[PDB]
Amino acid sequence: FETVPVWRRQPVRVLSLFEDIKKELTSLGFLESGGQLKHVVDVTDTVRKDVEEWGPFDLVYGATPPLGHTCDRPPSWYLFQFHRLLQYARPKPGSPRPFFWMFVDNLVLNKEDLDVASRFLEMEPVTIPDVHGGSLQNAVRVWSNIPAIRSRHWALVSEEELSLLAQNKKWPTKLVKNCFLPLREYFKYFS
Amino acid sequence: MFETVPVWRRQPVRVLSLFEDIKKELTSLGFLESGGQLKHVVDVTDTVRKDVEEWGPFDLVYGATPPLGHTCDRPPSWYLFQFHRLLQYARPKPGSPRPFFWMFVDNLVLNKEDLDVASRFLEMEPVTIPDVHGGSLQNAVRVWSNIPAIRSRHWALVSEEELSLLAQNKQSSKAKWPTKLVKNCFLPLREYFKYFS
Amino acid sequence: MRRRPIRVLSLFDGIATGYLVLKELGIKVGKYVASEVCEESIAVGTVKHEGNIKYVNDVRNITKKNIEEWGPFDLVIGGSPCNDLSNVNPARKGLYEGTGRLFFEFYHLLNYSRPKEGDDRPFFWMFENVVAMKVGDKRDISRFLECNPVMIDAIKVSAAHRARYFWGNLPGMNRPVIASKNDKLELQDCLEYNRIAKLKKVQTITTKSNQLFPVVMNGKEDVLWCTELERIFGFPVHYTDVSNMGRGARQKLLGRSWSVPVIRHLFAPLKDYFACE
Amino acid sequence: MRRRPIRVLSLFDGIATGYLVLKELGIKVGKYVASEVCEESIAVGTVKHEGNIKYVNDVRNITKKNIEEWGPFDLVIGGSPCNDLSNVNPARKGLYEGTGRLFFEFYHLLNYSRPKEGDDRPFFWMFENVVAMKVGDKRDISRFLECNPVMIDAIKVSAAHRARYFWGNLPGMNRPVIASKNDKLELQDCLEYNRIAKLKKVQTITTKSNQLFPVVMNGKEDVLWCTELERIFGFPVHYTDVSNMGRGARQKLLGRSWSVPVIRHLFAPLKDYFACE
Ligand SMILES: Nc1ncnc2c1ncn2[C@@H]1O[C@H](CSCC[C@H](N)C(=O)O)[C@@H](O)[C@H]1O
Ligand SMILES: Nc1ncnc2c1ncn2[C@@H]1O[C@H](CSCC[C@H](N)C(=O)O)[C@@H](O)[C@H]1O
Repeated sequence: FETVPVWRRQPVRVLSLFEDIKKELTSLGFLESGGQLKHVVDVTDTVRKDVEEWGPFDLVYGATPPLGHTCDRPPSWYLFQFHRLLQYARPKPGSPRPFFWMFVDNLVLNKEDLDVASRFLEMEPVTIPDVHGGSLQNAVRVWSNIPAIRSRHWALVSEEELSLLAQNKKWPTKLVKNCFLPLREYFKYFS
Repeated sequence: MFETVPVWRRQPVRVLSLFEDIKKELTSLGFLESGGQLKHVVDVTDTVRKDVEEWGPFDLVYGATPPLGHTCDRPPSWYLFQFHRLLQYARPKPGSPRPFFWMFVDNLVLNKEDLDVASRFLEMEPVTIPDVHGGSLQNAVRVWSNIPAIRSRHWALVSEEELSLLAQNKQSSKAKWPTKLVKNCFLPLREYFKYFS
Repeated sequence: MRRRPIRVLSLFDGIATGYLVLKELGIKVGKYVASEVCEESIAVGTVKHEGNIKYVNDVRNITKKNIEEWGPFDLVIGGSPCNDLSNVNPARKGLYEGTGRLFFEFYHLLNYSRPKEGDDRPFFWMFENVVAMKVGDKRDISRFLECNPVMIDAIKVSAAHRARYFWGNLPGMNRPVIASKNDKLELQDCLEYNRIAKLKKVQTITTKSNQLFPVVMNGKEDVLWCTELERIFGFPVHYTDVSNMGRGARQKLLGRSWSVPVIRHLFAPLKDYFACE
Repeated sequence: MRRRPIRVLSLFDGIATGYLVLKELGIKVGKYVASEVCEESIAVGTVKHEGNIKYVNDVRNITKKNIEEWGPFDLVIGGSPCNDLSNVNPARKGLYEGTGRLFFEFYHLLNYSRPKEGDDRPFFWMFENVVAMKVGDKRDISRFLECNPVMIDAIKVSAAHRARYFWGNLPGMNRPVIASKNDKLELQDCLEYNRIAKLKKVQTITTKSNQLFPVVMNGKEDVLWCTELERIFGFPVHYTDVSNMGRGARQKLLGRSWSVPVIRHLFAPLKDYFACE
């Protein structure tokens, strides 16, 4: 998707699954105050027509509950449902257009759940840590095709240090908000 | 059964005695005379049907296992099986019926399982002939034979336990064949053959 | 507009029930790629069909590149494991963990194998599982496959109960099942010599062994024999007399298989789409 | 005379090889009386031949009256147990104790069934046992049967060693054995798909489990499957797939079997005396 000139950039149309990143996207100038966001939490009864009738989406965001919140679901439910609804929203091959998707895990997915998430999203996850004082306080794993997200990786963080964090323990939206910034070359900035 | 044979043409017995020899006994009741009308052989492993015809014809086939105590070369059933084989070699062919008798004796040498084999191959169950003195059991033999009065001589009073223990102590002692017990069994035959006085 | 040999992708293939039915229908099989990991189940399909099946091991090591190189595929069939979806199991783990989540591998590879846009070549597919699943999982599967199943009980053409849901787009999937008379519809038809059936339909068979003594031979109870089980499921006799397998292994394989007269019904309309004899 | 169906007395019948050969030759069987006590061996004979065999139990409970009314018999066959006659069994008990003494039951019942000397009807018999017996046992058996055996090895008509002595009076017992085009003389001809034989004749097969691993499949070595064992012995495939029998039970029955191609060589000249089709 080669970039868009500043004149013809339109407001982004986003589908936030499970968790709501409306407020985070406002503070980056992706949405204007007052609605281009559809946020659903229980997608159990969502069919392709519902995703189609809700206006064409440019960004499909999904994330599992925070690490502390004792979960409604099995962790794989948020991955499988995201994958299904993501297919419903992506443009038909006849009309290519800017389309992005992001799935984020806050160390809720089990070790076995990780391999199937990477096979269904066809990408190895990105480790976005929260480290202060030389010790790792929090982290998230995200899968997405947003242009600049893989170099955000921290190879210093390892799986043991991640699961050790998971056993010791709100959604740290602060770790994922900066990853949307490569998208302002495609959609309108609201000042 | 066979028929009365009158005294005028009663002829000498022709006896085939296997394993054990009963000439000294049979001669003492007037079935033989000092001179051989009795063929004696103990190793029948290589004797075949024509050998029995060459030595024959025979009027009585006798066989008996080694005496109690005397540990045999052969397995006890060997004397039963071989006795059955050669007995068939000597039988009159059914077209020419004539007085023909046979007898097999066990001196408590065959074990329990060999007894059913013996009783099956000889088509009768054995006769217990004991040797009791002072009211106690000193020895005994088991008899299979077609000789007419052979059954009646059975001692129903002797048990199988009384017999099996008898075999225990006398082989533990480790005694030659007590031919007095079977000697009277041949007497119903002098009405078929010659008597030598 | 010319008939060519059919190209099949069979996930969770088991004892090659899919390949057996297609050949029995006289359909030419060009390619039969089977994903299966149970060693004795693969020995059956190897010997009984003499190396015509391309086995490719675990369904979770099949890539998008795997589908496009092995393909194109005209028919994608599958029956993902049932022990973690069925009311039989107190330790049932549901559709989302255990072996129940293996369904999503079928859904994943089905979208991979489905033809591109603009291409409208014939593309058929079918997914089977048990009826005895919580209503939440049955509808979740219908949500991913984007269609509702038809229920076909083998009792109508087999000598046993076997109610199973069938998702797919096969022609005439909803048409009524009517059994041939070569089908053995009551248990007495499948027994060996001098064995009497207590029932005319035996209760659904699973991987493990009243109605577990459904035969009386010489006036006494007895279990079913392997050959008798094979006829209940519609397989050829001794179809599973493979590689020293005993009663336990053979009942494990046939206990989780498809009843082939049901598959023969479902697959039969495909003869008018591919090269045949 | 006019040729009539054959009436057989089979002692130590096993898996009814005798009945199989006579029916395979096209000979009519009026009566087939089998003495056999292993219920698994009886199971295969009962259903593979659909109740045409009249099974009797212990050979030692057959009385002279039994022979008179069950008969008359035209053919008396038998292969008595061998574990107490074989040389490389260290605990062998000889011809006179253990199972070896069961031979005399054959010799006993043979003369019972033998016709009278006034009767001159055709009457054939055959006794089989192992070549690996002490010369004293082989001698005594010939003394009781009043004849010497012929040695026929299954290696000439099958894919395995099996030297066995054959006493009897069957027509042409001494004529030379020649294999048929339908006989499978090499081990590779008896294997399933994708299986390579290292040997071309395997060593004498017994009841017990690199001659234990004589086939290689996909580079790895493997044992033989019972379907392959049944071919080696010349039996129909799946002849022992009866009564949920597994690897061990099927090998036990076949391990003590007759090599049926050798038996059909012996039984073939019998067509001339009995009715065929
Ligand atoms: N991870 C996996 N990858 C491929 N196959 C698997 C698998 N896990 C289980 N299986 C196989 O999937 C099968 C499901 S039972 C379905 C059997 C088949 N429909 C038939 O008719 O025979 C089982 O045989 C099992 O061995
Ligand atoms: N006491 C007895 N009465 C009858 N059969 C017996 C027996 N003891 C053993 N047997 C049987 O005799 C057989 C000897 S092996 C002979 C097998 C047979 N000839 C075949 O071709 O298959 C064994 O199968 C054993 O089961």
